[PDB]
Amino acid sequence: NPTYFFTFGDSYSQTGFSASGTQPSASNPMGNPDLGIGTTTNGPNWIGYLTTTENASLVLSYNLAAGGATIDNALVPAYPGDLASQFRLFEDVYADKPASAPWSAEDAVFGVWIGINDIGNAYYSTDAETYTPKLISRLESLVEEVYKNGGRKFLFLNVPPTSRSPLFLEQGEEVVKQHAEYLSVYNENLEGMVDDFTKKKGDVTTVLYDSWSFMTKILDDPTAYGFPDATCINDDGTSCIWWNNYHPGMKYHLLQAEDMKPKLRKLGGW
Repeated sequence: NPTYFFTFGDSYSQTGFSASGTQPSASNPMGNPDLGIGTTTNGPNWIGYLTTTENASLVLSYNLAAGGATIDNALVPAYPGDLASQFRLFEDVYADKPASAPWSAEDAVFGVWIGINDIGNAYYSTDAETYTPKLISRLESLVEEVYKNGGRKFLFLNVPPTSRSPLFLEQGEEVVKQHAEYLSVYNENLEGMVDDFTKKKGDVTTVLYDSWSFMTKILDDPTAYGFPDATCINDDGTSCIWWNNYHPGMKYHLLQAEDMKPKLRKLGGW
């Protein structure tokens, strides 16, 4: 019996999935495009690995993540396909449980990885303590739409240390520090929201995955993971942590998915 894994996020999660493309099936769990296409990793990303390599049973991936996305263009704007628009695509196509995706509370998992671009664009112009609650409140209201549709199993990934990507390192240590301090406040408020939502609903199963600590461990000791250093870039996706100056490669994504597997057992597909 399948797990319907609906995901929402940005370039760390995009795969190029179209709602008018081939839809997920047991013979083709990613639907479209082929596994390993459309990512920022040179191969599968964490969603492709969770769906096809770390899965304990059948997982069907409906991946709505879009490059450059922020939470809501009424807050920090960037690209048309913000997280709000991804929830709107879900509402239009899958929320009503069509025969192509006949999900239920017991077998649907909703995964969200967002915040990299909100922080990347607003860390120097806004006050973290008072602005990040507005971003997190909007994320919560989007999650509530899916809850109202009947969703009950949720996966949230906190924001990883993009402060230490080559793109940010090149901007100088003070900028790395300002970005990192802002990001820490965002991640604390995300954790608080997930805990409050879990307690208040009482009938949900949630996982908050601390990607920040995992990636930080690798950046702090890269050779223990088979990477020569924490800063090199290689678009093969495996020689270095970084596939380009702002995105990690497929080797990192596989290590993350392997780290996530045990923490996702309670969600049903792992």
